[PDB]
Amino acid sequence: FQKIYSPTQLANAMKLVRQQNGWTQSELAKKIGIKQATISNFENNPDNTTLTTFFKILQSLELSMTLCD
Amino acid sequence: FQKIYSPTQLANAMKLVRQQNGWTQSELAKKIGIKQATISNFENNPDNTTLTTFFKILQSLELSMTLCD
Amino acid sequence: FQKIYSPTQLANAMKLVRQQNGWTQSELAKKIGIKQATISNFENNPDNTTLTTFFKILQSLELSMTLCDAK
Amino acid sequence: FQKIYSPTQLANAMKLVRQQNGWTQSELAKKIGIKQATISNFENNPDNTTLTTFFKILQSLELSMTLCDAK
Amino acid sequence: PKLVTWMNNQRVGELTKLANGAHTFKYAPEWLASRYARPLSLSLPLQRGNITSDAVFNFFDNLLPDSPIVRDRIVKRYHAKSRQPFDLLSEIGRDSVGAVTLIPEDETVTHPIMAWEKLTEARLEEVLTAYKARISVAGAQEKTALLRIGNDWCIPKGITPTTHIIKLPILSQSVDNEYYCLLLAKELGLNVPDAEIIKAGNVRALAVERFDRRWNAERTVLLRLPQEDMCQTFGLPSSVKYESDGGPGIARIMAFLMGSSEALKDRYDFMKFQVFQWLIGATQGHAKNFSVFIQAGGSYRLTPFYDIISAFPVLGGTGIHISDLKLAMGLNASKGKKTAIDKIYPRHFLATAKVLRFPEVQMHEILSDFARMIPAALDNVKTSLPTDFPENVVTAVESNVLRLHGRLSREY
Amino acid sequence: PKLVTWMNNQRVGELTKLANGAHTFKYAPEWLASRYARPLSLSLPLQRGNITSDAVFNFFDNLLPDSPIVRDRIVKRYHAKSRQPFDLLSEIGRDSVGAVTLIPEDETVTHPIMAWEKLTEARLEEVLTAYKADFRISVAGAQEKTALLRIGNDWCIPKGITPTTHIIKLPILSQSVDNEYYCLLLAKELGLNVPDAEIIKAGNVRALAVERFDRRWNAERTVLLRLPQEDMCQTFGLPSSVKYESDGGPGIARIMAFLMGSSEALKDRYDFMKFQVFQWLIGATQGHAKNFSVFIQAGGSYRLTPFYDIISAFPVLGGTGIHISDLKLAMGLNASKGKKTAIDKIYPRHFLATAKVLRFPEVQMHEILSDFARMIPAALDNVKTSLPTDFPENVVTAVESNVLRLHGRLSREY
DNA sequence: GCTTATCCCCTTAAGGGGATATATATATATATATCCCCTTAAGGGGATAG
DNA sequence: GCTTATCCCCTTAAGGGGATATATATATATATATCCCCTTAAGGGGATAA
Repeated sequence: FQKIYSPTQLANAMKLVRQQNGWTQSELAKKIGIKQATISNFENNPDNTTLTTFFKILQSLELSMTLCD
Repeated sequence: FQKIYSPTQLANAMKLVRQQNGWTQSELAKKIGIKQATISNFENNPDNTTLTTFFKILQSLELSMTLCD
Repeated sequence: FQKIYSPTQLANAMKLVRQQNGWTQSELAKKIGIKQATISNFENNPDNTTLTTFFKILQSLELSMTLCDAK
Repeated sequence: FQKIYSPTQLANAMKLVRQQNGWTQSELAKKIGIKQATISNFENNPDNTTLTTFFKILQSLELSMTLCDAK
Repeated sequence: PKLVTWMNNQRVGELTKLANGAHTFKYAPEWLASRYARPLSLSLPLQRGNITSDAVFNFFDNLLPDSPIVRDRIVKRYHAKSRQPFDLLSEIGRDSVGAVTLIPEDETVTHPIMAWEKLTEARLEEVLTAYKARISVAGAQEKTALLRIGNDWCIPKGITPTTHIIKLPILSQSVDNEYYCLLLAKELGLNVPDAEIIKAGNVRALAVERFDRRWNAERTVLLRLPQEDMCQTFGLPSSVKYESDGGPGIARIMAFLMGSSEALKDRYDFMKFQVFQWLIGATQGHAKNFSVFIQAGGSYRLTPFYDIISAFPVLGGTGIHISDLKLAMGLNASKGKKTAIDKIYPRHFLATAKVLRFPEVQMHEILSDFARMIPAALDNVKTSLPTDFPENVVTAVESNVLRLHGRLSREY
Repeated sequence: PKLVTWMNNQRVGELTKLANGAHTFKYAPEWLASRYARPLSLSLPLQRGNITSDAVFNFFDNLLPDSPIVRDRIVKRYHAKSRQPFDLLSEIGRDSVGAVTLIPEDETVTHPIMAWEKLTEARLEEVLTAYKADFRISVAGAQEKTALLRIGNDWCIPKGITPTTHIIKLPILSQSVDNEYYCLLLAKELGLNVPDAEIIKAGNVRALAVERFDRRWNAERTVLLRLPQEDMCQTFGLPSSVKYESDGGPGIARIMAFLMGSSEALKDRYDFMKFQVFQWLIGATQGHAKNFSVFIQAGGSYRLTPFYDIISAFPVLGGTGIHISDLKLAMGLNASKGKKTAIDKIYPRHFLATAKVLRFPEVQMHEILSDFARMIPAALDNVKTSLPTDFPENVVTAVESNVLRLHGRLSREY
């Protein structure tokens, strides 16, 4: 949890968690109703994923964001 | 500041911000390097909006995002 | 009929209007609902008569007013 | 035309001499040295208006009035 | 799209319905253009283009029944969008009570301007046996409008006008009730509509004639006549008929009826009906049972009285003793404005008479007349009733009336 | 003219009406500048300038009871000025579903912040008769109803800018209160979130009562408080008109898709579906947009609040005109054939596709579907024996009898 | 006896002086919302490998 | 066996360009409703000089 700025920074950061939480991709996309690959690509190349997915993840992640000055 | 759990929320908010600062939906797209249309597409229906996009906007707003548990 | 240009004529007219029919100032204010001290006063000093008092004065005599191009 | 029956039935036709004749209260009274108030007031409350005044606004409108028959 | 508004084939001014609600009218230049131009409803006088008033809505709203239980079928039988004055006046927004028509800006249609369906008995009845379980009908409770054509009634057609109003059995039996109210009502000099009852098979109903619809000289055309109610006079919604809500009563009506064509005779017939109601026992005389005539240039005369029904037919013998009866509207008094049948004695009307400076003599006369003529009236109506009219309502109402009339001969 | 809306002693903003009768809006900076800020509905989120969209008008419309039945009664009983939304409110600005307070700019005064008057055991049967045929209350919905305060065993009345607590519905059909109670208790027996309802009696009126989750007594107990809430249709900003789907309102689809934004996304959905399967085995044909509300939290957050107005259409079954065959689910289903809604012929197979189309973990639906494959035979007697003797014993043999007919589709499987 | 003008007492206030809160109508600019085009690519099914 | 990265098949729309239509804002004449101050008095009761 710090001051973000890049797409890739959010990706690395999320896995940091999903994994360290024990959870994984295989199941992630199983619950929020998406595709495995999706989380997968998005994970490594999030520069082109969209925000509508950015959130579907935050759900199967018990996590979310907000803006900050 | 304010937790958020959805596409729209994002925008509804970044919108307020823009409005607070009193800038022009135009100088944004220019000051940074993208179209002025998106600037509008994003503030009305940012759903299938580009991820990197977001930052560009964010970055202009003399703002940053953060992950909240 | 004729053209009315002043507050004097305006009433000067209605006056002859109830005389030629045999009506008193105190007998018209009746069938309508105002006094004789008004109808009369009106007659000699119709300049400052409110329109109501105006039209009403009419009701009594069964009259009707309308404009006319001043050409 | 039409037969006038009340102070209001009249105040209605007077609002035609402006919107149709261009003139406005801002000037109708500028020619007869009277206050726009009476005008504005008159337009919505023609009861409190007195005849002498009614005529200043009547003539200043290139219009004259007269009597007819209430049949 | 905006809705238009003609006045029997004339362009008046289309209304500008808007999402937000800011309804804006206008004046079909060809209406203001005619010297005999007459506004829609006094409330909405005669002026230029846009009209920044609210009475606006109000007006277009009163185009529907005051009984709210009736405003909901148009979104059903014709599948409207809503029940607002905009969606509730699109499908059946053609024939409006009075003479004004409403239709969008995309349908300048002219179906058979005239056409009648010579209904049979089973048919006539049919249409009515369905009013329980492009015209407007509402004035008391539940009623429809037809087209009396000769000896047999017939379903209208296209933008064809209605000649009557068929009041369905609502007051365990209103039909024989209002019928009586009238024959006897007009019997005392009151200027009311000559209606006649309607029978078909096993069902019974009420049939009144119009008064804002008339056959020209030669019987070729039947023009609806310009009319309106005392509510759409100072821009009010149907919820204000009585006074417990804030409507025009026997005080305001009076100040206003003064600017009438028949300023004099009208004021009279008024007070008259007033005491009329009292005696006969009518108590449903709310602000909407009064109607003027939208005559050219903007003039107005009292139309023939309507929707009269006394509570006498039902009183005491159920659960509402006589004590329980208050005149539709309120009349001046000593302790505010009394509104009690048994409390409202002659002396009262007199006082309430001088309150407005209404010619006392005249009042005296009225009270007198009724008093005296009343006796005959009843009889003349009793000896002129159908061979089956329910003697109950007959004697019931009849008796009370006399008891009331008693508060006359003993004073005048 | 400028009805200023408030939210629990907080100057939210001003609701102005232009000459032509426009329904605009503008938020007070004071409310902006707070860390808390939240729009009345997501239909009209925060911003720095007069609003103009239709929602500005819609949201306010859902506020006041939908029934024109009542509307006319409004202007009528309260000297209104038009059947327009802004107007009915202009005067009855006191009580309003959701944290709404409408009072002009000529009453900043500290009106009665807390005051009421207990009802007698007779007036409890009188105030009703008064609704059916300062009483500053307004409840939006289906038939004749209003809200009231509750304190211990009393039944006071909200006076001043003071809210209420309970809901009080009336019989319509031959019965309504008897149907509303029956359906609600079984909700707490199937893991559904519903309010606490009872059947307070008052003379000869079997009335209904409900606990408004929008209303909650703070700890201190010294001040009762409302809660900004709205139903789906409102969220977006639509008029009552398009309530039902067949008429152009939001469906199971739009819904779910919007549940994803919930601050509690997966739950609201889970339950939502679960409820859709429930409204099937019972015959809740009334499931529309104005029954599924959402709370409103600072910053734009929201979740799926308890479901209300729930009710089944089984009373007029069997020996009546309308039969279960013609009954149709409020919300549309996805089948192989366009959409299917005919409750009677709706087998899980369909629900299965649905969950499949909205991409809701099939297993998650199963857990829900399977949950109702053995809890009924029991869950029933559990609430069947928790009802007094006075309650009509013909509302149980009708609903249940049929609820076990469609239940066969679940028993012959799991 | 009948018709008519003053006057007393009194409340409301039209109307002139002098002055201000709402109105159609309008032009530099500002401006958030749309269109045909065009295309690189994301989640969607379904699915195998370094 | 399992989590994770690719990969084809495949629909669509976001973003760029350029450009435009629909708002919306600080201006700016010109215009019906008002506001407090203050002076002759008109229309109601009631009455009577002429």
